Amino acid sequence: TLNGGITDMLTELANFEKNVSQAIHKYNAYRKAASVIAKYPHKIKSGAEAKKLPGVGTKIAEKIDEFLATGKLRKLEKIRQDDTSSSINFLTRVSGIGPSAARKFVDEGIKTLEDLRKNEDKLNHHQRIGLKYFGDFEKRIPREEMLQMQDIVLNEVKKVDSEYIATVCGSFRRGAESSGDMDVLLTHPSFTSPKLLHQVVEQLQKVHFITDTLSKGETKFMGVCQLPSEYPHRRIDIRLIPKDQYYCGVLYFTGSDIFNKNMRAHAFTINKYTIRPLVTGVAGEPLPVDSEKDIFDYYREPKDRSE
DNA sequence: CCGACAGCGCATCAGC
DNA sequence: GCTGATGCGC
DNA sequence: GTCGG
Ligand SMILES: O=c1ccn([C@H]2C[C@H](O)[C@@H](COP(=O)(O)NP(=O)(O)OP(=O)(O)O)O2)c(=O)[nH]1
Ligand SMILES: [Cl-]
Ligand SMILES: [Cl-]
Ligand SMILES: [Mg+2]
Ligand code: NA
Ligand code: NA
Repeated sequence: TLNGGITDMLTELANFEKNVSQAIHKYNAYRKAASVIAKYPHKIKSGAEAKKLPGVGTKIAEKIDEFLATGKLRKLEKIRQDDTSSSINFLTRVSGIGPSAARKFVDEGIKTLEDLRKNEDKLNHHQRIGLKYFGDFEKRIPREEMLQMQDIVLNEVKKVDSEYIATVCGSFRRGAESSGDMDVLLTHPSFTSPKLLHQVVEQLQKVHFITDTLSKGETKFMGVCQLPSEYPHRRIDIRLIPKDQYYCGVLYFTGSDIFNKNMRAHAFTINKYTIRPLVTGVAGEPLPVDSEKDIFDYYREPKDRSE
């Protein structure tokens, strides 16, 4: 909020690079710069000042100078009024429509949500669902609803087989007051490093909790769910992970992104699967893990895992 | 100067 | 029909 | 776009 003008500018630049220019690394550069500035506890008076922050270089410092002196960015104002670029950028807000699809659509005169509605045959299954729940997917989920959603998931999972273990991770596990989606990690003692995932998904569809499917395989389900009453439709992912790699998965999918990076950087090598020792760099076999604390013993409650 | 910049499952396409 | 590449979300 | 070897 203290430098919201600058961070919004950088975020807008970020999106354009990712969505229109298809330059993912420049997207991430702008985001990294936006993040380090948003955490900066002073009102920025110059680009030179911001330049001192890691992730802010010459080009962004120059842009900040323009923004501070004029209250805007010339090229950013031009991009906003550009029909092609703004349409491409907007279409990517539809889940399933990335930079490639967005560009192709705009190339053939398809630029709006209404245009998408008139051209259903040109959309794949995922994109049709993204279109259908466009507004709902951009809503956040209050913790109270997440709790009700957790109630349903844990209940139905245990009814299928009481030996399943299910954990809602992500921001919810970190105790966030709101969440963007629901991330569920699933395991079963019969699965280590059968159709375990299918049976869970089917039961959730049976009680009319899961309403649509974006993608589904033996280890990962991505779909849509809805609380009964009208509640917005929500995004839910369910991952089946081997029992012996469960808690590494729980750690990884709990977050936050900043905490995860800082944890393995201050670590051994830690990925989503295992933790293995490193010698000349030759990684050994995975270490035995039966809890989150074991990783730390090689502690931070989820409540404080922002960094 | 110049390469890194995370890594994975699934859906779908390109090539054969 | 197949294998591998690409797009996509996250 | 920025960083760092
Ligand atoms: O690009 C990504 C994003 C997330 N992840 C993992 C790490 C993260 O902790 C986990 C949860 O992703 P969310 O984007 O769902 N993080 P959070 O769930 O904590 O934010 P929200 O409440 O917005 O989902 O998925 C990746 O591996 N790659
Ligand atoms: Cl790039
Ligand atoms: Cl591994
Ligand atoms: Mg989440
Ligand atoms: Na800097
Ligand atoms: Na999209």
